[PDB]
Amino acid sequence: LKGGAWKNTEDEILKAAVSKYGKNQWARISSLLVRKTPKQCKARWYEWIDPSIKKTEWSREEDEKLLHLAKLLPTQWRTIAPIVGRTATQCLERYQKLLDDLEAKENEQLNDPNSRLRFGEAEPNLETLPALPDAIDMDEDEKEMLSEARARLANTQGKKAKRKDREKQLELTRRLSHLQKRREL
Amino acid sequence: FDLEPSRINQGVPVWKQEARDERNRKRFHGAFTGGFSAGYFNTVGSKEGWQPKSWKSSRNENKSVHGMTIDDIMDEEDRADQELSKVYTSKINTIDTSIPIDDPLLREFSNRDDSIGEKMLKNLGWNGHDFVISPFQGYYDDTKLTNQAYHGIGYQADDVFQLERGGFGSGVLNDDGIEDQDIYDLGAPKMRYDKSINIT
Amino acid sequence: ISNWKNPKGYTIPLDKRLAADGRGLNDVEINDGFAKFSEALYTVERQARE
Amino acid sequence: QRIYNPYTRTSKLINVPISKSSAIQRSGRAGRTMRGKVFRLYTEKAYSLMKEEFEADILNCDMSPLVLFLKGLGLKNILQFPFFVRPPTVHLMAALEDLYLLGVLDESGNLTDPLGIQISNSFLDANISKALLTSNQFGCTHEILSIASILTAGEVFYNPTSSSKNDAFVAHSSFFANEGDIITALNVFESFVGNKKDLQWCRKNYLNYQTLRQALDIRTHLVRFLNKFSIPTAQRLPSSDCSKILKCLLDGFVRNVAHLQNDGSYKTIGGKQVWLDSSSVLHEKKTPWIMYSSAVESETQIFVKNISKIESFWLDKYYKR
Amino acid sequence: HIATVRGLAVSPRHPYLFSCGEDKMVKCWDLETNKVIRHYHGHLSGVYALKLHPTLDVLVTAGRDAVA
Amino acid sequence: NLLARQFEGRHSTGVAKQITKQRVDSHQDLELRAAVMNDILDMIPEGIRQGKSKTILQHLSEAWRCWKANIPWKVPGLPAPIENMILRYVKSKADWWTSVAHFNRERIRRGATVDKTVAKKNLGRLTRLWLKAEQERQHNYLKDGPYVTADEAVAIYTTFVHWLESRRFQPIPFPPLSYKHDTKLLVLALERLKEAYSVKGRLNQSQREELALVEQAYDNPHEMLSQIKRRLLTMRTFKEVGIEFMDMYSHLIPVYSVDPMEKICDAYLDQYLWFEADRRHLFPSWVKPSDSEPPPLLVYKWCQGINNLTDVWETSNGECNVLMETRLSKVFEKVDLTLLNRLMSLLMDTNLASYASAKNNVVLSYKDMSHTNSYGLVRGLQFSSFIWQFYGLVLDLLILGLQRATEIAGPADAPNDFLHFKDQATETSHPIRLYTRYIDKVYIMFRFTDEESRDLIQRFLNENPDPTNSNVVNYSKGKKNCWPRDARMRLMKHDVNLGRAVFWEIRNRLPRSLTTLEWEDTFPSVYSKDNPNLLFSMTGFEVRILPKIRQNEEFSLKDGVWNLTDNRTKQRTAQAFIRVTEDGINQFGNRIRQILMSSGSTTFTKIANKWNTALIALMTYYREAAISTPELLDLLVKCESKIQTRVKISLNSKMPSRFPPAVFYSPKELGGLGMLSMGHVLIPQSDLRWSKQTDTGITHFRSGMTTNGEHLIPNLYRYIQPWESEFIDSQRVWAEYAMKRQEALQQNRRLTLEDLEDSWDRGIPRINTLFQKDRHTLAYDKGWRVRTEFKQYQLLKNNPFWWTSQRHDGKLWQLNNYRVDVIQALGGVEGILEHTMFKATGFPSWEGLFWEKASGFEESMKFKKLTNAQRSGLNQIPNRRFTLWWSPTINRANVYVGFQVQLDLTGIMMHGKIPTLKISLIQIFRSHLWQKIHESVVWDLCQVLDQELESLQIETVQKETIHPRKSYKMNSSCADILLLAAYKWNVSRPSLLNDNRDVLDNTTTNKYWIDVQLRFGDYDSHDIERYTRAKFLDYSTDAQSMYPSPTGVLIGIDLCYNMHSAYGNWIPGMKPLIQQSMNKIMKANPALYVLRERIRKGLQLYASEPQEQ
RNA sequence: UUUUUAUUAAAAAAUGGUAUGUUUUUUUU
RNA sequence: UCUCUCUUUGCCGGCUUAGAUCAA
Repeated sequence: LKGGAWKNTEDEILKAAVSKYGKNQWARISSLLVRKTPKQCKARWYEWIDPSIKKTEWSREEDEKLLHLAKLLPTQWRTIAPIVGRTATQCLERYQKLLDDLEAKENEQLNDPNSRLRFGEAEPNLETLPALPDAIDMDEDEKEMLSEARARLANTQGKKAKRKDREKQLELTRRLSHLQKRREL
Repeated sequence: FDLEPSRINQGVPVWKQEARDERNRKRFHGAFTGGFSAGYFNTVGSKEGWQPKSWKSSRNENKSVHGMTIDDIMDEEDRADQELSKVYTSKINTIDTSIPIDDPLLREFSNRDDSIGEKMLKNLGWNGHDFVISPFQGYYDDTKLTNQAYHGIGYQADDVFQLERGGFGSGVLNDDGIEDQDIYDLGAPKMRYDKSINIT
Repeated sequence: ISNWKNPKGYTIPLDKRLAADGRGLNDVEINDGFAKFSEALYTVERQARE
Repeated sequence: QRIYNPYTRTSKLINVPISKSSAIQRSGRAGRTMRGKVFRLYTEKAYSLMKEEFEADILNCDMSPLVLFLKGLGLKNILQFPFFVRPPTVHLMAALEDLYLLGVLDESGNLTDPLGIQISNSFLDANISKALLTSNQFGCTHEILSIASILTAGEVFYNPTSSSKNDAFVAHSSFFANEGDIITALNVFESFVGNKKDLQWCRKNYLNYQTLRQALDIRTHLVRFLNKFSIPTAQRLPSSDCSKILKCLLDGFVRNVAHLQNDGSYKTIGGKQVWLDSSSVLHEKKTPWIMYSSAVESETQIFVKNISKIESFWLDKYYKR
Repeated sequence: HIATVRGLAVSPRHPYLFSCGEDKMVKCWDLETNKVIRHYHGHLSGVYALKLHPTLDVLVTAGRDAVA
Repeated sequence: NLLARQFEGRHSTGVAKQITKQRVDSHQDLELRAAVMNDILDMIPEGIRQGKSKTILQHLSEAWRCWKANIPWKVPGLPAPIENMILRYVKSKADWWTSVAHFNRERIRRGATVDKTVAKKNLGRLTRLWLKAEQERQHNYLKDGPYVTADEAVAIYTTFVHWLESRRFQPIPFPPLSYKHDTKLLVLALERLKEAYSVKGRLNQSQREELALVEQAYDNPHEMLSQIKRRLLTMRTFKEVGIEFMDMYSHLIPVYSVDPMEKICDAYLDQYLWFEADRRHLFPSWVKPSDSEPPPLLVYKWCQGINNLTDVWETSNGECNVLMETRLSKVFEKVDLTLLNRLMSLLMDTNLASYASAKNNVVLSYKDMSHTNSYGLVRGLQFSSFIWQFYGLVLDLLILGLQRATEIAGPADAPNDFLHFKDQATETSHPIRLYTRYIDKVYIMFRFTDEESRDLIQRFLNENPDPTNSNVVNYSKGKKNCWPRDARMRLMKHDVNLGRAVFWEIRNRLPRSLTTLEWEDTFPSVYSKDNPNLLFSMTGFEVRILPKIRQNEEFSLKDGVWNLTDNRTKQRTAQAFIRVTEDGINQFGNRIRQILMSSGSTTFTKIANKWNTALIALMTYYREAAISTPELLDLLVKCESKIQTRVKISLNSKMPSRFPPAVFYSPKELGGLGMLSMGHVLIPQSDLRWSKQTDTGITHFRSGMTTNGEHLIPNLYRYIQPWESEFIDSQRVWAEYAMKRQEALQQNRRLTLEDLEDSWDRGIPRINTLFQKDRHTLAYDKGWRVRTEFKQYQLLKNNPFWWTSQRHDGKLWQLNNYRVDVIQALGGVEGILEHTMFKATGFPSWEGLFWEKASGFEESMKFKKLTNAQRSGLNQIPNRRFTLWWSPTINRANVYVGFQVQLDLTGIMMHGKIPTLKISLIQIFRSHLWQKIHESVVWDLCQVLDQELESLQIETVQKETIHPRKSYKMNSSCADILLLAAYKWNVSRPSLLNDNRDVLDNTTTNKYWIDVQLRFGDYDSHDIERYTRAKFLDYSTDAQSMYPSPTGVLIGIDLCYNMHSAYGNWIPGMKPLIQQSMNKIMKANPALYVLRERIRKGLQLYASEPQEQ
């Protein structure tokens, strides 16, 4: 239906649509992607796609900054994220990884994930995951949406400006016919 | 009449179907069809006009002046709805249909709606006394049990999760809400109410 | 280059669109009182629990 | 599986827990070439409750053909026949009342006139055979013969699931009949033999050639069946009025009539609320009076098939006599 | 005034106060009643200046229509 | 001017066009652009390539848009002078923008505008302004650190810990996997989410996703419970939350839109937390609202609780009572999230506390604006009700102190009642007698001795010296001006000082970092030897308590006066005078105003339903308070009149004659609008000189809504039981039920129905709720009243019944006699139907008929995409049906003014224009129906003469070929069927078809003719006997007459009421033939039949239930 | 202590709902 | 001084509630 896993083609069409349209026309961008909603497109752009996100490995300075902030403001990742420099989901996942790593290094020499163990694993948030690599024949509906997107990105010329040029062409054809009739007369 | 080009509909069900077009144009006509014009052009008359026929009565010339009939004064909508509104007779269908008889209690009081079929059973020599039933009827009970709800065989389900005045309309596009229910209520007398409650 | 509209097509690369904002000039820092606040709260929590 | 309702003359596809025998067959299917394991998604306590063997189709189908068979053999009392399992009497009675109102049985329940025996000799159902047998009085057996052959053979149109749906629609777009699917089927059948039995033509027009061949075999055997009664089979209607074909059909589908309601549904003569199937051409034409053949019922809507329009005064004159 | 006021002039020989604005109309305020009494209408666009002739009973206004 | 324009031309060139309030913005833009071009052309030096104006204008527009969206707009390469000039002009434009927003919002609040567009524009402007301010506030919070200092936080945490351990509170655990009540809490949450939507097709993408998720949860619940618990344990970052404001025209409500799955998880957590907390006794009975009472019962409980205090009204020794109402000023905005998290970890599990705290730190986005919420508290979350209710239990301990809170609440194992103490020793040991927090409003009752009051005033005046006696100038901010003075507070110096001192002390009790008390929201009312009336305003009620001791006056014990009894002496000691607050009156007025201007107000039925719901929601909340308030009576009159005026205008004629009360107030099943009425009453009047200073008796009555003629439209309030009577009956019924339950428990019987038939639907929690099918699931729905009230921050649709739930309280009002009483008032069913087109339908009797809501054609197009004109027509169709039903009264002859114009090719006379009626009547006669009917009637008339073709006057009989335009012309009529006699007869004055004692031997006549003319009668004039008599006496007596015979016969047909009559000279045989033949005709003509069915289809009025059925 | 008097309204046009734009020659030499 | 090519080369639709909305 709607949603999914953000295949690489969808991410690329999102980047091109932001190139051509801007960051304040998410409904128009989401018209390109049949399987996604404007909220989902905006969420992916602001959570994964936009170039401002630093997807590189964690430097040590930002790691200690993250530790200090996570101590200062318990929870509250949406405000920790701007100060750290990464996104909120990145900060939360990094903090959880540090806690799990400390527990693993603790086990060699010897937090209650048992509460988190009593249930299943955390279901990953769809918009924050890396895009699925595309298959050689990535089905066929994607080709259809790619063709529509390609026609969309370069169409330009407005919508109803196609009437005036056509009318000029028809007038040129009719005047050419009139002149040709006169010369054959 | 070529039924118009039928390719226009294609798929695209109701909520994306453009608008009905009387003459391949987007426009309603008729007072009760949504148009701001009714009749010919907001008028009673017609394109050609209308004249009464000549009259002459001399006890032999009025014989050519016959009476008046239903069809001669109606139009295409009127005839269409006259055909639509003709429902009567039936009779024979109603006598041999529906639920003739079943279960011992109904045989006694309820009239056997089978009627002529009782004579047919006389032809079969039913002589049932105690009636005979078949496990299909236990499957006919399945017509009144469930169709399953995508659950497992042993799933016991839960009892909290199963669920099942007039005037003019507010407008078909104006929807429903807390606003549009009967303020005057006297329904649900006791079927929603218990007859007793445990005290302990 | 506007975040809102452009009547013609004129695709603009992401570097120019990104560079056109005052996000950098608006500083991102946190006051020093948050530290003292959090330490006091954690200490009183531990003391009250014990 | 499928269950038919005599009270409503419908059929519905319902989910049922499998029988014990099916469970053993499913378990034993794996393991043919090497050792295999089965994982049945329930508990043995659940297995302890299902009924052992699925009921017969003689107990889960339409018995109207069966009663014709016994009456043709000469069995006055159906109870005398040695049934392996007694069929439900109420179903037998539904079939018998249907046959009586159909005219194949008299007030005494015996076959009526040459009509009854001739219907008994027919392989098809008594409802469809009536049109063929009464077509001799009107000299138009051929088009009714084609209609019956198309109906018994099955669906003669092919609906692709890909983008070819528009192409299939345009291919059929030449043969949209204002009067319903039945005359549309007649036109398709008439022009099918008129295209040299070209298989490429059948592909191009999205027409099921296999169904048409099977209809050809059915009609040939029914021609032999009519010739058994010395009925000529060169009778065609030279006039475009399909009205008398419709008289024969209304004699054949007396019970299956309905008229449009304001809510978009149709009231069967038997007071049943039905909805038109999307496949039929007359999906939204709002035809005042309609006539169908088969009813398939879903959990909320009862759907009808083989849609054909009719006029009220035909029904009135037919019912009055 | 509907838009910005761009020019005022207190007549030294009448108890009047003329004003003009980018709303294209010139008003004559009667300072004895504090109410507008006269309207001077012809101006295709906003009016940017207003001056009163020292001797005659005449006033001059100039605006965006390139016309005084 | 017309002739000059005809002979001259437009002269359009060279003319100016004034700015007319629609060109203001588009002209202000031109002037600003020209000014910026001028400045550009100036600041650029010579020879610097002047071709740069357009780009600078684009930069200016972008800067303006960035300012509107609160974005920095910092451009790298722009030269400094251009940047400075752009900033200057942007600031100018922004100041203009803000000034216009201020002005228009004030105008909207007053009520001077009715534009839908202006309201929407101003809502957008205010949303942008508030969001800019809020973003700045969050930035300042991050900059300036936590406003609550470390010392304050430590003190708050310590006092909360000590309070919790004093009650031995057991912390809420994480919901285990094996939890008995999981399905019940889940189903309750799912029902409350579904209550928002309906079966309509207006569900957008988010609403459709919500419905799909709810259906999936019902179909398969257990993995949904598992998913909910998994997200509670693991998820800590959430999607953005949309923010918008809902316009109340006097304040704006912020509505938070949350994601579907997160909504489900929040709802389950809400239900679980509220159920667990109630079981563990977390909230100490002074937090409100509660499941125990609706707000009116809460007001009643304070009247009674105030009256039951020991020696409360005694003032012999200088004791004083101060009842301070106040609002915690900005307390939702100041919920420090980290302190909130640490506090919440005390109440519940660390995982639940972390989830609830991190759920409040979201990203709020309105359009292109967006900011992160890191300081305040988001009220749109489902569990936000619980979160606020215990953070406000913390403020309660700050205001009260731990000892007084423990005294008030009582022991944990044996909690006190609402406003009762364990004993008088504890009750009188502290000045604070009563306390109650209603969400964010605080009500405290103080009881001072002489020394305590004097010491408090002395302390207050030591720090706040008052040399000029300025404490009296601004004490009551016009709050209690509703009361007549001598019933307000008397501004004695000592009492004013005492009230201000109490406010000063209580305000000093609260840290400024987390809340404050504003004097403009606080009114401490003092009762002492000087002023006798205790005054307070709770919820929407204004209350004045006057003890019997201080009365010294006699007044009528009105319906709106509550008798306060004393539990010690079992006798009435005080009276509480109840009336609606000015805020409530304004709220109802604004509610009607937004009903009038909305999308759905197009159809008459919808606006009638809107009015009914609003009126019921008002009159059932303020039951007798709305009666004691003389402002609501006139407001109700005014607003009901304009609700009727909307219907009048939509028909393009607001003449009062056209719309008798039967059109509006007849029940829906009869074709009327079914409007409830409350403004058809006399408004009492008293002398205005002595009305603002004393309560004078009602000496005069001013009429309310006027009903033309003698009509008594029943009042809605007369079918609503007043609150005091309902409370008394409630107490009685619940006491007797308790005794009957005891006497059924003492034996081994089972309490049953038909044992309570006497008290079946009585008691504020109706007795019906005991024997309810869904009474086992509802035992786990807890904290529902607070949740229902908080639902206003989640949904954009206003909830009328926010104070009650039919599931828990029962149907508190039963309005069914209103139908029968208003049918009798309007004149019965026959009197009502006299106004309609019922007779034209030809239906025999009214009992079987019914209406069809939709025409099917409407149903088909209810989803298809349509043009605005087509949508307009679909909305107009029911109005057309309604107008056709009430045609005889709307198209009535007795009108004040209106040009009398005939409908073409038709005999209907139309007064006015009324386009809807005209189009309906055109449709009813869409072919040449009128003249066809006239010919088919004369044809059926001739055939019956061809039968009786051998009688008197049979010498000649001929029906002339009349002029085609004779049927629809009432200036004169040409001839019809002709009769000339072969002999001479004696006839007398022409007579009706009714007399048998008729003399026919007066004159000697020979010949007669018979003619028929058609009439479409109206309500005012439809007696066809007089019509035909006068018509015959006119047409025959007229000097010119195309009638051959000097005398004859005239018959008339009334198409609207299908009656008939005749007036003409009679011969034996002729009269019986017409008497027998007309009746057979009028049931058999094709013309009359087709008219009747085409009317029937236009009305959608069908016959009885199927005759087969 | 006997009696009273007090009576708002009110219909037409455009928005608004059979868009619009096009469209026929007497000289050459 | 011609011809060809390259390189350097300063360079030449507006407004409002983002107007409002959007499931095969």
